[PDB]
Amino acid sequence: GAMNSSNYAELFNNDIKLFVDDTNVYRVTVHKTFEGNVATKAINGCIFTLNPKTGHLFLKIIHTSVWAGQKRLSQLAKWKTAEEVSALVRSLPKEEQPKQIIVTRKAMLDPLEVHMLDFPNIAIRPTELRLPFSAAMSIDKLSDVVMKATEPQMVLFNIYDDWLDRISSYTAFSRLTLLLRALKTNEESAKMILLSDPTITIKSYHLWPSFTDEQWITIESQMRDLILTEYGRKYNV
Amino acid sequence: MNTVPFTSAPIEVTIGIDQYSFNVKENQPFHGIKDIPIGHVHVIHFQHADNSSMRYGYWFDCRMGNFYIQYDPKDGLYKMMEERDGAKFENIVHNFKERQMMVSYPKIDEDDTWYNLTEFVQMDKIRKIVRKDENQFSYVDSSMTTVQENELSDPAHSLNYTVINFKSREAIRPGHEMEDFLDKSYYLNTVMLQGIFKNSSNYFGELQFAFLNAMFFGNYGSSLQWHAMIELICSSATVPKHMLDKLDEILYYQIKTLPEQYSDILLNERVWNICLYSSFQKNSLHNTEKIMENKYPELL
Ligand SMILES: NCc1nccn1Cc1ccccc1
Repeated sequence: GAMNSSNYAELFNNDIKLFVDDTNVYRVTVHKTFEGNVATKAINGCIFTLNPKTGHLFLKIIHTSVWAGQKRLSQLAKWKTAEEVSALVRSLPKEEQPKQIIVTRKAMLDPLEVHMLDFPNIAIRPTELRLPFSAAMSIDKLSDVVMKATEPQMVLFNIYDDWLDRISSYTAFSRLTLLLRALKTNEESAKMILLSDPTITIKSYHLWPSFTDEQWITIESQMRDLILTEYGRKYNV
Repeated sequence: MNTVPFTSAPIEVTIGIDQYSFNVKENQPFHGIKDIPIGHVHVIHFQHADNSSMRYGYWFDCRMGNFYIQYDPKDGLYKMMEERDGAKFENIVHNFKERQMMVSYPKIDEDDTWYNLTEFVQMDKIRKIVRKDENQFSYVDSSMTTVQENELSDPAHSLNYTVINFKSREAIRPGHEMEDFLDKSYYLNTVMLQGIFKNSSNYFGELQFAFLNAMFFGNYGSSLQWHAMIELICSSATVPKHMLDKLDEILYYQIKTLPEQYSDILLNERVWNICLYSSFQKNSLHNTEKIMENKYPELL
C-alpha cells in the first residue's frame, strides 16, 4: 500500500527498493517574448532514483533535447520518467532489481505501472510522506553535472558519502532528509551552515563535508533550528 | 406471436418479461405469457415475494424452440424447460389460451424500446457468455460473477464476458506505452474490434447484454463490463463514424429505460463524467448527454 509514518522502518529492511522522484525532470525559466507574451525555455533536468538502504543514487540526466518538438511537456515528463526507470530496472541483473518502487508523487503511479507491465512482481507504491527530494538540485555537485550535460547521461552517486561505515541506514536516511528539508526551506542559510567552517572540506569523491561525529550533531542541530525558524518566519509563531 | 406457458405459480413472485412486470399471488391461476414478439431475444425473470434476494431469469428466443416455466419445490425456483413434443405444447397452449389464463406481452405499437435495447444481441452470443450448451436458453442471476471478477470461483456458473483491462499487455503495445494508454484506439480497433469481436455489431451486442443483466438482475460484474466497453470507445481518438452514431442511440435507450431509483448503484460517476465531458468523444454523444443531463444532473 502507501508508505507513511507507520511503516517507515520497511525502507531499511533487506528487500531492495527504490524511491523515484520526478520533480526536477522538466525544468523551465519562464520569460517574456519580444511581443510581450510569455515563453518557457527548458533547462536540463534529472530523475532522482534512490536506494534508501544503500544510498545508491541513479541520477538520470534529462537533456533539453528530449523535449524538442513535443507537446504537453509536463505530462510527457511523467511518461519519460517512467520509461527511464523501467530501462534502468531492465539494465540491472535480476538479483539487483527492486521488489518495490516508491514514487514520491501519485501522478507517477499509472505511467510507471504501464511501463513496468513486464515486471508484475515489482510493487509500485505511492507515499503519504512529503519528502524533500526536490531539493537534490541544491547539492552543488549534482546541480553541476546536470547543467553541464550535453547529451542524455546516467551519473552514479552514493548520496550518503561514507556515512554507512559509522551509522545505520535509518540514521543516514534521517540525516539526508534533514539536510534536504533544510536546503528546501532556506537554501542560503542551509548552505551557510554546511560551509561556514573553512577547515571542513568536501572530499573529491563525496557530496557533503567530512564532519566528525560531534560536528554532525552540531550541524544536525543547526539544521533543525533553521527548519523551525523558517516555520516561524512563514507562520509568524 | 409466440407463447411461454407456465405449469402453475405455487409461490408468490413478481414476474418480468423484458421491461414489463406483474405480480402473481401464491397459487393464483397464472399459466403464462402470450403474444411475445418474434424476432428479438427476450428475458423472463423472477423476484420471489419472500426473498427479494436473488433476482434471476432466462434469456431465450422463441424461434429456437418451445419453452415453458415450471416451479421446482426442491430447488425453490421457477425453471425454464424445453418441450420437445410439438403437439403436446400447442395443445397445452391452446387449452390455456381458451381459458384466458395468460397475460399478453403488453407492447405499445408506437414503442421500439425493446428492439433498441437488444438490436445487436443474438442468442448465439449470449450462449457463449453463459455456458450451458444442453439448453437453448440461458440462466442469469444477481450473484453470478464474471471471468475477470474470478481472476482477482465456480467456473461453470460464470459470465464469460470479454476481459478488458486498460493497464494490461493486451492493451499496451511495447514502446507505445504513453500513446496507447492515453488514446486507446489501438486496443479498440485492432485488438478488440478486428481481433476479438470481428465487427462492431458483436461488440455492441455484448455491451447491450451486459447492460441488460446489470439492470434486470443487479449483476455487479455485468455493470462493470458495460461501463468498461463504453469507456474503451469514449477513450479512443479514432472510432469509426458509424459506431459513434450508433453508440449514442444505444446508450440513449439504456439511460432512458433505467429505473430512476437505481441510478445510484448502476451508474459509475467517473466513467460517465469522463465519457461525456473530458474524453475524445465528449462531443459525439449528443442524445445520450442530453438525456443524462435532464434526468441525472446530480451524478454530474
Ligand atoms: N560508481 C559510482 C559510485 N560511487 C559510489 C558508489 N558507486 C557505485 C554505485 C552504483 C550504483 C548507483 C550508485 C552508485
